[PDB]
Amino acid sequence: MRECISIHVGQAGVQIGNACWELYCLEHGIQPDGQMPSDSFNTFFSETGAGKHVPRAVFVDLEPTVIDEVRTGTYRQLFHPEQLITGKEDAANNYARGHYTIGKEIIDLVLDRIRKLADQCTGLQGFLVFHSFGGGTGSGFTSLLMERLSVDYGKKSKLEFSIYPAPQVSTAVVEPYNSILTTHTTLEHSDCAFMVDNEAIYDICRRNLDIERPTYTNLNRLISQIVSSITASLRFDGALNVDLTEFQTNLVPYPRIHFPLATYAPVISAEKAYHEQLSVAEITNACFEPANQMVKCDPRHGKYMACCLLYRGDVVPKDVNAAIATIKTKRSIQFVDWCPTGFKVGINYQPPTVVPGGDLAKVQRAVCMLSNTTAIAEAWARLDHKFDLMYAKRAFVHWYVGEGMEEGEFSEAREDMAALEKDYEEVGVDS
Amino acid sequence: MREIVHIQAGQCGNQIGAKFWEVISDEHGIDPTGSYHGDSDLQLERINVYYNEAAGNKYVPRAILVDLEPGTMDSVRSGPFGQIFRPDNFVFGQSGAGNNWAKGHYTEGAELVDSVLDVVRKESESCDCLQGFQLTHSLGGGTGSGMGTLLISKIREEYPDRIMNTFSVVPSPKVSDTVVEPYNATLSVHQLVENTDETYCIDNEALYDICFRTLKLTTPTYGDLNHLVSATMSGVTTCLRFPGQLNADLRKLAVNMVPFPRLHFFMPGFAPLTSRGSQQYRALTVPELTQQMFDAKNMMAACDPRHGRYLTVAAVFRGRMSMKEVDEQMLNVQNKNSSYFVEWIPNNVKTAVCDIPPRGLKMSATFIGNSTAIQELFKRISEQFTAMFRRKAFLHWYTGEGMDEMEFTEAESNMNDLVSEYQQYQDATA
Amino acid sequence: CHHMKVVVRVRPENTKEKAAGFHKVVHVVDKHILVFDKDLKFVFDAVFDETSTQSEVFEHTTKPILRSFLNGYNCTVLAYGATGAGKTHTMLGSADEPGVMYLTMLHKEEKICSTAVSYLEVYNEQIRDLLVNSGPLAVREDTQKGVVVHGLTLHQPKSSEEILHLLDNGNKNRTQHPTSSRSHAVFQIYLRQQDKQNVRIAKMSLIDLAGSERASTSGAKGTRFVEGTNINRSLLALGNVINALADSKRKNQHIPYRNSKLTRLLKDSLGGNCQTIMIAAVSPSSVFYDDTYNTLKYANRAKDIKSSLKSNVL
Ligand SMILES: CC(=O)O[C@H]1C(=O)[C@@]2(C)[C@H]([C@H](OC(=O)c3ccccc3)[C@]3(O)C[C@H](OC(=O)[C@H](O)[C@@H](NC(=O)c4ccccc4)c4ccccc4)C(C)=C1C3(C)C)[C@]1(OC(C)=O)CO[C@@H]1C[C@@H]2O
Ligand SMILES: Nc1nc2c(ncn2[C@@H]2O[C@H](COP(=O)(O)OP(=O)(O)OP(=O)(O)O)[C@@H](O)[C@H]2O)c(=O)[nH]1
Ligand SMILES: Nc1nc2c(ncn2[C@@H]2O[C@H](COP(=O)(O)OP(=O)(O)O)[C@@H](O)[C@H]2O)c(=O)[nH]1
Ligand SMILES: Nc1ncnc2c1ncn2[C@@H]1O[C@H](COP(=O)(O)OP(=O)(O)O)[C@@H](O)[C@H]1O
Ligand SMILES: [Mg+2]
Ligand SMILES: [Mg+2]
Repeated sequence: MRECISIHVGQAGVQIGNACWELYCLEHGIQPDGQMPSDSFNTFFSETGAGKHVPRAVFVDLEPTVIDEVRTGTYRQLFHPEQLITGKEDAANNYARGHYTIGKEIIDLVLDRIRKLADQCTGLQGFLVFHSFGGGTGSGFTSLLMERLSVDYGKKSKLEFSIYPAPQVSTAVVEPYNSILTTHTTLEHSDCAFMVDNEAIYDICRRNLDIERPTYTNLNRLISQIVSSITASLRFDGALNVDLTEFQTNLVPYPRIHFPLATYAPVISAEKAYHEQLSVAEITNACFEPANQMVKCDPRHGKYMACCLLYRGDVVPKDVNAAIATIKTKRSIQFVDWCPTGFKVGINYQPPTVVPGGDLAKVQRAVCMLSNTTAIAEAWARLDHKFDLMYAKRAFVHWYVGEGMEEGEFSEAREDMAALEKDYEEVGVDS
Repeated sequence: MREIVHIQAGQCGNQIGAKFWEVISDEHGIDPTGSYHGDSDLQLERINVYYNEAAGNKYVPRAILVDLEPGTMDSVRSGPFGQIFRPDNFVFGQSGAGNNWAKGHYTEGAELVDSVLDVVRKESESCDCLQGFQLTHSLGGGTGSGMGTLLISKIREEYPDRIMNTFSVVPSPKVSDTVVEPYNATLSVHQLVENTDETYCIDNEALYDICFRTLKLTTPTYGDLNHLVSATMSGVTTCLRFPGQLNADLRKLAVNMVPFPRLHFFMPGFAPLTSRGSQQYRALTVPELTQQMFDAKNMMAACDPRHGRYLTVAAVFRGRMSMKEVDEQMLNVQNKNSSYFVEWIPNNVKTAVCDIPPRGLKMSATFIGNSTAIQELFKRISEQFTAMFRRKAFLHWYTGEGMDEMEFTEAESNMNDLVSEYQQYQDATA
Repeated sequence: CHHMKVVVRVRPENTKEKAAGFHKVVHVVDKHILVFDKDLKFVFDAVFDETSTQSEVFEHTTKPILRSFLNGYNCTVLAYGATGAGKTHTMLGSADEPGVMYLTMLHKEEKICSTAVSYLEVYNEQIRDLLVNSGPLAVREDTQKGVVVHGLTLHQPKSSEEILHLLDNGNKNRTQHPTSSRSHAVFQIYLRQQDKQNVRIAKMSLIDLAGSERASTSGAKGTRFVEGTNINRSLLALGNVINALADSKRKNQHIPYRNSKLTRLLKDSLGGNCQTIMIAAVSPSSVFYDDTYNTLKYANRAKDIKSSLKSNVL
């Protein structure tokens, strides 16, 4: 049938993929060692020998710490040993190191493994790439990998699940350089790019789930829920199904505007579950609240261009239609002039599953939203201002220049980002 | 994988190295004899960064013992954890510098450098993927300063793409332990500015102040100061040995903390530090570690960060914590003290979290700050040098070993340029 | 007195690339206006093209500098261009003989003129003497004087062909493509004017810079890469110094000279104390495309306003 290949690069990507694959094994009844104790799950797993299921994933990193954690942990016998690829020295928060110097000794190995994985496939339709903007190996090796894949495959869709930098929260000083450079290089090689902000996930965990110490595990579990909601149409049957091609043909109006925002509803704790009669209209409404958005930006500052709603569980189509009509008649949320019909709705059957030890309740229905809006222009402006501030005095530039990057690449990336900003501003003018 | 070679030169370097190796061996559960008696697999998972596997379940530290006099390493060998070192790595002369930079750089060090480099090469080729070197020394002595700078230059020539770390005890601002420390300090900073990737500056007076005010130690000895320096070293290199939720190696810290090549002189710190009686009266939480880290009295260098502005800051947390708490603490520190951080760099603070805490404590942290307030140390040393140099006092001891006054003038001008750069980078001009 | 002249030498189209389906991204109008492609407007003093021969650039490169390089500290001619543009060709093929072997005969009635010359290269952030085989040399600074290369060799030719012999031996000892990533070659001329007065300090500096390489996109690893990126960092430091020497009205401040050995040698020659002129080479083909219009071209606008001084007739 139709299958998907998942690629996780860097520490953030590897940890997010670990959470996602624990969730996937839990959903289908697969034990941590791969065996099924009891067949629509082959879009992500493969039958090997006598009843063992191997995920169609490739784990890539330039340092051995986190991949070794995976190789020693409880899922050590789930993954193929050759699919967890490891280097020796990380990019050390340097785009040039990952793209030019350190990535070039394992890029061929990763491409060979990807080809070996996809050859076994018979209906391959897309890749899922997990990474972070602010990292060295993340940004650099992701740009190199997507360039190589676009050269090699071309027609297959290439989605992204990236960690956008936060407006205030940061864990590095050279984040704007890597973000701008990776955006400039990747802009012409990715079909779509769904993004979330760590600061917004912290806010959701603190406010909705009432957690005061949300470590990275809770964030990765929320992101796993989003990805599971996206791929449930592939793995399970439903009333309305959505493929990987429909996302790109519906959410992307122009080739340079492919940065949707991913939200989820309902994110609630088991204390308020017993007192709330969550229903289709309520979760649909909650998907539009600015406080519930998973990227630290206000949708009220821009105009919506295209929204995808993914329902799963005990959901009736008529209630979805009524809720969508109610959203449309609301005057507080705006749509662009040239998109009279801007909704894509998919209705599934399998309710979301609960991971034991998690911080979410058991709900009979849920919604995942992906929306394309011009409110990200402010985030682009903030990133460009940080780049301009740090670059006028040429701070940290020698680190990148000594690793094989010319000084002209910074100017090229900045001009490309300015052009993208102008495109975003021009697409939002009513006529 | 990523492995480190350790070099210590002179009396102070040797003593700090001995204390540091006892600390690290107790952290990884290795007896004085060199055998392993730990209770966790994570101790032996990354033992190769500091140790070599010998025959019969034995571990030999990758350390080089350099000195121009034999008594210090005689005491080191005869002491505890003295049988843990490989005897061939004890490289000593017989004459000694006599608190003379020229003697340690041009007369005796020029003779010992071949043997020390042979040992260093033998240790470095056996490495699988050399990450960098690490030198422990001072700036007020002859053998320490002179031979350390000579070795640093030779290693930079041999291995230019690696990482060079230095833990140098800069001269104290109030009381001087040697009459000729300004000359040696200037002539060694002249070489550290060029041949070192990152330098951690530590003052003995700040260590006394910490040991008397925070730890409430009635009679602190040099063992306590070496203990503090060892704790800082282990906290700096902790991410290479244990897994974490967000990890950063030496090169990542160098990239994130050094905006320009000539500005790589940091001031370290540690938290928590408390007295025995006050430990019952405090709670160990991320806000408390953050508050203690950004304390003037907690700095390990005799410089006040409130007189200048931070360029970059690195904090390496250890233990089990939540990244949200750490991140909001960093944001709060940045926003409260907006006048103490440079404008043309947003997000001045770098962060890393390690899962495995220090033995004992459940929480700990390490502070590395690249501040423009360190210019005061260089300015004071330059003032003392130029006061003692017009009269040419004690100069013949240095010019009788071939050194000429052009070298002194070059070193003084280079130090003045470094001071001018650090002062000038307090201006936003925007 | 202050205008750091910038001249652009548009190289002729390469023979192998001319017919291989490329257009021209550089259009020449005359010796005062140039146009890019988009459709950017550029003015860089004098402009040369393929029509001008090797000796035809003399009219606006060195001749109205070396009229008599005594009244001022004079020539500090640099040569940008990056790989393949032709800076090394333009400098070391012909347009250094107009300096000497073609401008050694200048009159004697008012003065007795003798010269002292020296040659050095900057390879891997080290200084070597190109005329005599000697190891790395040490640069020493002082308040009174400037930088002095401890161990450099001085020569005093008393004729004209002696300079051609010295120049010819100064290029076979250069690290010549182990053209590719190389060393920055510096030629220093000292002019002596003993009167038959003590107005004798003038020094003429000719520099042939190396090119900035992109390594992985176009280059190699190991050697040619460790010896590389030192060119890149030295060029970054030179660009920082140039930008800091012409910033608005603040100027002054602290200019980061000590970030490379190349900029230290130019401490007394890049600041404002002399009449200096720059030369840059650009390829009009579209295969390079981006590297032909960057700090190769954008930056030279910022170095057209390097205000200097020439009242010191010493
Ligand atoms: C009642 C009790 O258990 O006290 C503890 C202790 O943790 C306290 C009191 C310790 C104690 O430290 C001191 O009293 C001290 C005295 C002089 C100089 C430096 C320290 C302690 O020595 C510290 C020591 O901690 C360790 O062992 C750490 O792992 C430490 N290693 C060593 O101290 C060490 C010494 C010799 C040989 C091998 C290891 C370490 C610190 C940083 C990085 C790596 C390792 C322990 C448990 C204690 C005492 C004994 C009182 C403190 O120190 C540290 C470094 O944590 C004092 O401030 C903290 C507060 C702690 O609560
Ligand atoms: N949501 C989420 N974000 C993460 C996680 N791990 C790391 N990050 C993000 O990643 C950023 C740090 O850079 P990394 O992605 O770790 O860079 P890297 O992949 O390790 O590559 P290097 O720079 O070479 O170390 C932080 O700002 C975090 O926001 C994670 O588990 N979940
Ligand atoms: N004899 C000798 N004395 C030194 C040397 N290096 C430093 N000193 C002096 O020793 C003083 C402190 O060194 P030390 O006490 O050993 O350092 P600490 O114990 O780690 O704090 C400094 O002020 C120096 O003047 C050296 O190599 N040899
Ligand atoms: N005016 C010109 N006419 C023909 N060829 C030229 C001209 N200028 C430069 N070239 C060619 O361009 C190449 C540039 O090489 P060179 O100048 O030696 O080093 P670099 O490429 O580092 O500047 C030379 O091989 C030369 O043949
Ligand atoms: Mg990493
Ligand atoms: Mg050339």
